[PDB]
Amino acid sequence: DTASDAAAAAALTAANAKAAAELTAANAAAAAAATAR
Repeated sequence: DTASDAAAAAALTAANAKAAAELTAANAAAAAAATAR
């Protein structure tokens, strides 16, 4: 169904975009911290 699939696509886009920012920031912080030792 078009409206259902457009809503599912919007939720997947939002979830993956948000997760990409969160893991990018967490990974950069953890890697910089580990490297500093």
